[PDB]
Order: sequence, then C-alpha cells, then structure tokens
Amino acid sequence: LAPLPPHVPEHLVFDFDMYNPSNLSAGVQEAWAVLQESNVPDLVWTRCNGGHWIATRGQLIREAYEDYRHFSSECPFIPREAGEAYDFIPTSMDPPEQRQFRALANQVVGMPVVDKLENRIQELACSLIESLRPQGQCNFTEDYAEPFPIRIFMLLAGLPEEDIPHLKYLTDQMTRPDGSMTFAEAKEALYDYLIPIIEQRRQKPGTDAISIVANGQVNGRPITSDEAKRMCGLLLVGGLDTVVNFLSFSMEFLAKSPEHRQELIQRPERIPAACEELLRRFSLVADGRILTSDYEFHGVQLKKGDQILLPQMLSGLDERENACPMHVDFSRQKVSHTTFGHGSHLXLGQHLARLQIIVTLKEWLTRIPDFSIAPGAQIQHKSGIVSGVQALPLVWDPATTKAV
Ligand code: HEM
Ligand SMILES: CC1(C)[C@@H]2CC[C@@]1(C)C(=O)C2
Ligand SMILES: [K+]
Repeated sequence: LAPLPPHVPEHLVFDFDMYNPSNLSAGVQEAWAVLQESNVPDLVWTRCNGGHWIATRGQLIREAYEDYRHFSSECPFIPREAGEAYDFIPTSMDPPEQRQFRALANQVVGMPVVDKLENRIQELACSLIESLRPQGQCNFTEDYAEPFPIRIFMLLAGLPEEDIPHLKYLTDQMTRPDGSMTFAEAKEALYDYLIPIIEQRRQKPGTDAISIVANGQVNGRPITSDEAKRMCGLLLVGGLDTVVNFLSFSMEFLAKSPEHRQELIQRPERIPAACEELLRRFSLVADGRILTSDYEFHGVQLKKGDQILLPQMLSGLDERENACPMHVDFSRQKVSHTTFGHGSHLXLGQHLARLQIIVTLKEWLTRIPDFSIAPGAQIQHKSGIVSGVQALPLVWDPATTKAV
C-alpha cells in the first residue's frame, strides 16, 4: 500500500486492487461489484498500485469520460508508470487532436472491413466448432476463444500465425501482467516487432491493415512512421485481447445456464439482444484518466496529476442503471452499459466485436446446444485492464450435437 497522500481523507480509503481483487474467487464482475455495496462511497481512494481514485457508480463514470478537459486520456492506465509509458493512438490523445486518427483506424477495423471479412469469420467459426463437436470436450480458451478472433486479426494484419504466441504474450503483459514484464517493456517489445514491418510496408504498400495505417492520411496529411506504429500497436492489443476474453466469460455463463441456451436456440432472432445483455453483465474493461488540474468532483478534492480509474465494467453493473444487475435477462428492456467506453474514445472496433460474438453464439448453439463445465472444474479468473478467464474446460454428449 502506497502512503496515503495528505490531500486524501482517510474516510474515502477503500484498498481495492484492480490486478488482484479480494473477492476474485466469486467471479471477476462480482469482485469489482463490491465497490457498489451500500456502504461504499461513489468516489474512493485505493492505496493499491501506487494509489489512485476509483469512480464506483455509472453516473460519475459517464460524467468523467465526457469531461476530457479535466480527465485527460494522456495517462489512462494504472499503475502510474504504465499510464506514463502508454502512448497508443488514438487513446493517449484528447480532442481535438484525437479524432483525425479515428478515421484511419476505422479504415482497418470499421464496418466496411467487417463486411469484407464476414465470410472468413463465419467460415472460421464453423470450421473450429465442427472440428470440436464430435470430441465431446474442449479447452475453450485455447481451442476457440483465442484462435477464432486472433487468426482473423492476423489475416487482416497480414502477419504470420507463427508470431501469435509472441504477440499474445506481449498484449497479455499490458492488460493482465503476470509479473515477468512491465507495461513499458511489453509496449516497447510490441513496437520493436512493428517497426521493421511498417518500414517495409511504406516502401511496398499492400492491402493489409498495417499497410493501410502506415500509408494513410489523417485530416488530409500523411501519417508519420511513429504515429503509424502507435496506432498499429493499439490495433494489435484490441485484436488479440478483447473479444478473446469476452467470449470465455460468455461461454462460461452459457455452460451453467441451460434455460438461457434454450431461449436462444428456440428464438434465434433474440441472439443480437442476448449479445448486448452478455456485454453488460460480462463487461470486462477498466481503464481511466489523469487529472489535468485541481478539480472538485462530487464533493471530493481531486488534485492535478491524480489518476482516476473509471471502470467501464461497473456502469452496467450499477443497480442505479439496471435493476437486479447481476441477473442476465435477454428481455431486459433498457440495457444500460458503457462496456465499449463512453465519450470521444468510444470503441471503434465494436462492429467487429459484435459480429464475432454473434457469429460465435449462433454457430456454437446450432451445433453444440447442450454443454456444461467439466465436472469438478473450478474456473479461475484474472483481473486487469481487461479481465480474463484462465481456462474453461467444457464437456458435452456428442449424441446431442448436430453437424451442419
Ligand atoms: C468485447 C470486445 C471489446 C471491448 C469490451 C472493448 C472496449 C473498449 C473500450 C472500453 C474503449 C475505450 C477506452 C478508453 O476510453 O480509454 C475502447 C476503445 C478502443 N477499442 Fe475496443 N473493445 C473491444 C474490442 C475491440 C476490437 C476487436 C478492436 C480492434 C482493434 C478494438 C479497438 C479499439 C480502439 C482502436 C479504441 C480506441 C478508440 C479511441 O481511443 O479513440 N476494440 N474499446
Ligand atoms: C482499453 C482497451 C480495451 C482499448 C483498446 C485496447 C485497450 C486495452 C486499450 O489500451 C484501449
Ligand atoms: K502517457
């Protein structure tokens, strides 16, 4: 625990560790939801991870994400050393500067590319699941959650599949560090990978995502090599470490919930709505902002330079935004969440993520409608900037399956 700064009142101290929260055994979202128990204030200070604010309620999380003048994304990760090294584009930038970079990123992961990749995405989901179906078991994280989004991203980026273990290791270290590497080290290694590739593709422009970024324009002027690297780095982290984790949370839930599975099997038109309700309940991102000036916010004196965690995961779990928030209800009339962010940094990869999730649900449930967690398995989770499932052993009776 970092020494309590003079400016922080002892009564607001709640020593939440975002990389190892107390009640993790009960599930990731459950462990973060302790921040929203009756007794806990809306804004707390933890002495963990060098010390930082945490907004615990949807209203404050939304407000701070909108007010980029006070809450800057220049230093968006805890611990401070990570936030300081963090320079990815567009996320490390505030408007006005930030927006011009979004359009270039959209050229590579936005709707028109999703429309282009839909065939390959569909084919891969089907191929992987058909492969597993007769086995009556899988390790879902390694057999599907990882390869399905990652092989598609590597194709899009024009990178060889043999590079996956190296790149996934690095992206993991930036989001759920195992202790072997600092954020700054992991970021620099990712940049080290990209530098020669960007140089090659600026000389011989191709069709892949790296070529597109590296040869692109922002607000009508050429992107620099440095800028391209800083955006390509971010795209790799998004591609390798977002949906990959989310799919495992969703599948863990469905493995324990045969009535929910049945609902989507009998009424497939519900699958898009169910996707949204799983995105709310199994929300998994928590980053934040840095104070640009001394600022009083909801009766708390925040100091210039203070870091504030603004967990995107908490907004939709807040009872003030959604009644019985820990309940998954596919008929929920108003699904309120900030799972994909809020304000000007709203996720640009959401068309891709939603497609990947919906395709998974549809293709899995049509072939393997009935499955469970392996008997005696205790599912371990890991918390971080993006939370994850360590392993998800699934089992089913092949006699309940059907080949398409
Ligand atoms: C379930 C899957 C995903 C979730 C929950 C998610 C969540 C988020 C969140 C919360 C933000 C805002 C970060 C902030 O304000 O500091 C964000 C931004 C971003 N995401 Fe996603 N993301 C997902 C998938 C993806 C994918 C597949 C990509 C493709 C590379 C991607 C690329 C990006 C980029 C480039 C930004 C930065 C936009 C900006 O800063 O202007 N994300 N995402
Ligand atoms: C918080 C994010 C999910 C968003 C895209 C990848 C990620 C870890 C970032 O650094 C910005
Ligand atoms: K920084």
